[PDB]
Amino acid sequence: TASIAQARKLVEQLKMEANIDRIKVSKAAADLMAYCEAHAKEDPLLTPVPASENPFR
Amino acid sequence: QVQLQESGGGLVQPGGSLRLSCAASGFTFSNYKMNWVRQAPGKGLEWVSDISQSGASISYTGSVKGRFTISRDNAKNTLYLQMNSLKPEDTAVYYCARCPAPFTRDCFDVTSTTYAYRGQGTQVTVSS
Amino acid sequence: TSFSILMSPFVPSTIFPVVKWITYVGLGISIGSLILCLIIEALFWKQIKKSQTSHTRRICMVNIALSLLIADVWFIVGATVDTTVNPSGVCTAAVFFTHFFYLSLFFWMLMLGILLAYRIILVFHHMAQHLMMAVGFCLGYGCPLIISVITIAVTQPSNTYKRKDVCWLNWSNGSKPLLAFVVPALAIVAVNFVVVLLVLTKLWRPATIIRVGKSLLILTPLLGLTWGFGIGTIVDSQNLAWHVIFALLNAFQGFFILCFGILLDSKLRQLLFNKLS
Amino acid sequence: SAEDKAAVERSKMIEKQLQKDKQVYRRTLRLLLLGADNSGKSTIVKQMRIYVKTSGIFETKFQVDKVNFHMFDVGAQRDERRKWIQCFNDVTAIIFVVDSSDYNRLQEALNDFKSIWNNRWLRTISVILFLNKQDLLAEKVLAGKSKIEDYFPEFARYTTPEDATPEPGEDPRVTRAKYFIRKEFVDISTASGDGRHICYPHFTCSVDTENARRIFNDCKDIILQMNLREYNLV
Amino acid sequence: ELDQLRQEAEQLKNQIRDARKACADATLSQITNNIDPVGRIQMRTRRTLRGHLAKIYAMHWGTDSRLLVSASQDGKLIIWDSYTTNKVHAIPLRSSWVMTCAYAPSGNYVACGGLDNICSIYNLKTREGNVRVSRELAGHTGYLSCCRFLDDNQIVTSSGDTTCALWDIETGQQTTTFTGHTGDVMSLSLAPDTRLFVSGACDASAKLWDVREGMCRQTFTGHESDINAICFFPNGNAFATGSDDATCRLFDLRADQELMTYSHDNIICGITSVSFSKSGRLLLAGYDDFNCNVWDALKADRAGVLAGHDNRVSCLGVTDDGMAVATGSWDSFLKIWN
Repeated sequence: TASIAQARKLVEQLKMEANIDRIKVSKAAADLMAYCEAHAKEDPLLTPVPASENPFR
Repeated sequence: QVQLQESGGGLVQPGGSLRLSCAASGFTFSNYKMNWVRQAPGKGLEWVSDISQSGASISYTGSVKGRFTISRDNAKNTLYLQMNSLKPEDTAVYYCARCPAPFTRDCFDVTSTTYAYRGQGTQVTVSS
Repeated sequence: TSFSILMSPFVPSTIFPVVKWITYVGLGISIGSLILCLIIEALFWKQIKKSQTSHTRRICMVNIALSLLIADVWFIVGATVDTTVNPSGVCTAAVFFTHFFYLSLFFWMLMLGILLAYRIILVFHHMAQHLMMAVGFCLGYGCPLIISVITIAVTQPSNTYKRKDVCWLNWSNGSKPLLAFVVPALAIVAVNFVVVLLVLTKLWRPATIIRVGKSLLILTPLLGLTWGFGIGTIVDSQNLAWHVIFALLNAFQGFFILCFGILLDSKLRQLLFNKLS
Repeated sequence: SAEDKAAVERSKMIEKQLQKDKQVYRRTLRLLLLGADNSGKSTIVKQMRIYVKTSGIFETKFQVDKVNFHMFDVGAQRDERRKWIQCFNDVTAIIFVVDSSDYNRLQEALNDFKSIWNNRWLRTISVILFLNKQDLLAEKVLAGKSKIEDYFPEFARYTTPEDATPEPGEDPRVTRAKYFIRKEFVDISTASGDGRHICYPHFTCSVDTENARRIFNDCKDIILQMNLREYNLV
Repeated sequence: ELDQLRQEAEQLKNQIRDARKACADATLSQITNNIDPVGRIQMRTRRTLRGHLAKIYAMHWGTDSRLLVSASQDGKLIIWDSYTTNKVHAIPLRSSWVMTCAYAPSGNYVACGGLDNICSIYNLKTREGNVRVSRELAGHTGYLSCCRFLDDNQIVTSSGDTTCALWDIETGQQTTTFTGHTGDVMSLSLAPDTRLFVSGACDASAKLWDVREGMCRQTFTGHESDINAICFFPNGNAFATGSDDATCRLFDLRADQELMTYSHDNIICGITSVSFSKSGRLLLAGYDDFNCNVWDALKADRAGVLAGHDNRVSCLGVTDDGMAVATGSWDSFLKIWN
């Protein structure tokens, strides 16, 4: 009776995951862009630093 | 999601013929190598035939030579198997199988441990 | 100014215009080629130090190339200094260095040969890197120094170390210093010849003629089987091409090395053509 | 300074110990053992001696003519093998053990060999091929109850090569059968026709005392070929 | 009845897909079509580190951004200083086949695991001053793929027996088991706040897990073959995945679907490692054609190539202050780029 129990578990999981609050993709895109633009002047691999403060040269 | 679905099957008298079809959804069809497998009552998972990306390389097993044929349609995304001159020792459940990687010439796809890219299967019964 | 006077006790003059021209272009090309070789062996040094075998092989080949280039430039230097005015000064010093570096060349080739046999006969064996480098550098650049200095010391005070018309070793009815080059050279070819036979025993396993031919076509420039033709230049006068085949074959040594030693390789060609592309 | 000297001292000591370890590492030959449940690799392991629960791997060590060998067997793993099989791209050799007295578990062995041969990370690795259970094959062929033609039709059109070397005191039928079985694997091996690795086939039994010597000679040949390829003499 | 249960599952999946489609009103490209490119990004190797005798499988940066750990297929685990290229520690192992490493946030412990199905926790600050094995954790039924600390007393592991586990080091026992995958499990990554984590598992599926309760929360699909690597976006609201179909993709946890894909027509090999930069604008990927690629996460363009290795690239990492990037390959060398 392993198949019956496996199917019951699968159905219970899908019922648990089918009622969850969701939002639009535009909100997520906006949040990602805003975060990227808040921390853009402190990212040394995109905005390099003078050679006198680099610890590797 | 990756989906393989089967069609065709049933009850045939000895000496008959029939045709098994498989439809695929969720990946690029032509980058892959494809196989047929079957399960007999009280045994393990066997291997029957295999075909490559273009269709120019084909290979079979010993006991089906001269009776079974393998085909592949890429525009319509379908795999076919033609069965002629059946025997009672062919009663089984039939699955299609896809290799795990693209652009390659090896397989590791007969395992019982719930191999992922495999269909649900169809039943063929050959009796009088 | 023929290239044959290294091994030649005596030259017939009838063929004098025949030989010289070959030499004076041959050497030329060689110099250029050898330079290229060295550069490459320094550019990819970090990508070739994989296992012990590649390490030792690369050491031997770079040393061969360097020694050949130096000896060739000294041959040019000593081929254009007139002895009709100065009986000493350059025309002795030049002689010395010529000798020394040619000897070094030969001994390095011997190393390569022995190494290859050690890689076929005793397959399960290993030694430290530093011991091998030490023995190689102590018997490759070590014996030439001893032989050269002993020769010059034992002969120069009596003044029988130079010829009369060209800047090179003499021999006439007395002291014969030329043997201090001819004996230690030929009897390295006799070793390397044997080594080649061994390799053909391991490759004649069964289109096989192509494989055996290419195998015999790579070793001949490096292990130096061409110089054997001088055994007839010491024991003949003109015959057929004893004073002209020798020049043509032995002058193109560096060009042959660059044609086969580095360009016909598999991995190094891939790295060079990837860097170029 | 006065706090950087100690760092260099520690680095120097560590490097000394690493050299002593490299010497030992580069003088040991590593082999991988593969088989199935009905084969007898357990017996081969038990016979290669003098010449924690849920443990995932097993190791065995032996010595032939003062050369050390390490050999690895895989224990508690699942059936799928397309991920861990990559941890073995630098061993000297694989040892593939096959039973040859089934007639219906031989196609699966053929498929597994064909899959090992053609993988991308194992194209420079060589195979030593063992075929156990020769007594069972002899008895089954002389008995005559089961026919090979039911699984491999081509056996109906096979003759022993005229240049064969049968062992003395042997029925010709056994020679035919065993030569056919060997030809299958060799055909798969030479089908690609590349020339960068080789198969070495053999016949063995349950109680035989020569397997280690066979492995010794084959590994010797492998290393010679590697050395010759390093010198471009191929 | 089996058929009734399967049909019910199919109906639930259709409802899931319809709800997901109803929540997409725009694409990432269209919104992000009015910004500035990052331009050509060039990097040079500053340090190169030597000492290993075989291939490398993993590395891991420390929390001070100066020390790092590395593990190789010859039974050794080395701890380096990258400001000076020194060696601070070398540890020998019992089983050579090792596949993962981790470095505790306090600098006191290290960990490792592999094909012997055992996790080993090592102490680095003994009174006698010598490294000795402090604990061994056993109970998995397959090899270990990755492990990551939480504190000096709790640790999470993932194995190829389809399950994940949380362990209490002092007692020596499991405390929660996460089950529900179908194939092997290949990678995991911890949230910045250490209350959730994500797992990728070799059947074209990804899952999010809750540590304090032990159940699953969401599943995501979309790849076509095995998923090989994973990591979190810096704010804990997105994550990036790479697989063997030669494609990277980005997933968001609140809209519950996929946003952007990174691919090209000349790429026909897999992906081994992924990682983000400090601001979330540069995505770094490692490939099986001997070099690494640098993508822009909002425009879906290529901005740079790092190409100095000889064999397959296996490990990649970015520091906790953005300064350096370290990579390690199958030819036994590590490299540091800035």
